[PDB]
Amino acid sequence: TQPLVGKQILIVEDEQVFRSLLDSWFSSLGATTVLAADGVDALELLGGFTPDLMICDIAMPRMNGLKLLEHIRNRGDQTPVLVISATENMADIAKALRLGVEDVLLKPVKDLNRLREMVFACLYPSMF
Amino acid sequence: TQPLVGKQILIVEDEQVFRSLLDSWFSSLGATTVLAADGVDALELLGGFTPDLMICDIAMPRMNGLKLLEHIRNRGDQTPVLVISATENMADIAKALRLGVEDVLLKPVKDLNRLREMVFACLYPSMF
Ligand code: BEF
Ligand code: BEF
Ligand SMILES: [Mg+2]
Ligand SMILES: [Mg+2]
Repeated sequence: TQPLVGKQILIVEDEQVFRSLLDSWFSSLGATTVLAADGVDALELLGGFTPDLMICDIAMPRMNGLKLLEHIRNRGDQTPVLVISATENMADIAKALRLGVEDVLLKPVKDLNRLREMVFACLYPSMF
Repeated sequence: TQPLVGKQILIVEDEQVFRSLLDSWFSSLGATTVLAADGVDALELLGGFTPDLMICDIAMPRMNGLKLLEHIRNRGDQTPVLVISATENMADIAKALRLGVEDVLLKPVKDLNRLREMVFACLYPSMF
């Protein structure tokens, strides 16, 4: 019952309650998690490690997730990214898809069984 | 009511429930938190960033906190460290104090007001 053993997930999210929920879910599935409350902090961290997947919020205090994405994509980083956001802004969702994220999911998350499918697909893809 | 604004705290702890509690406490005090479920993961992360304080567990699955400490101290890292552990092993507590940790606190944590004092003292010391 641990399909994600051996996979490392970076979670970037400013609301501590949701940070805890994602940690609990992905840890229970066997992944080792790294959590960053802040986009600037996540940017610096990515300089020294290579997560298998990053789960990323959009609205965050100091630097939002779209700017985070641009910085790491501009430097050649092709880490798979799943965005989980409350945004309804279609331009901001399009910006993330242009930056090569696998999908953008809307908060609150309700089909946890679906989230599971998509995260596994992100970690063990069949095509590019 | 945010005495830790501007300070970054790394939390290394394998139990997700306690990981969440520390995140909630330190975030509410204004610190930005980075959480690692795993000691090997924390070691790699420290190669690319410089937290103001690390809060560290001892018993963790793959690599315990004492080995983590030795590795980063052996490489010249003098990040302040606070150990929060359930260990009753006096030799293991002594090992951490020999590796230069500021203190070793026993789980479960009950004087949250005291934890606050000691973390601030670690971040804003008066002497060496
Ligand atoms: F703050 Be996020 F965009 F949900
Ligand atoms: F697992 Be720890 F030493 F509390
Ligand atoms: Mg947010
Ligand atoms: Mg432990």
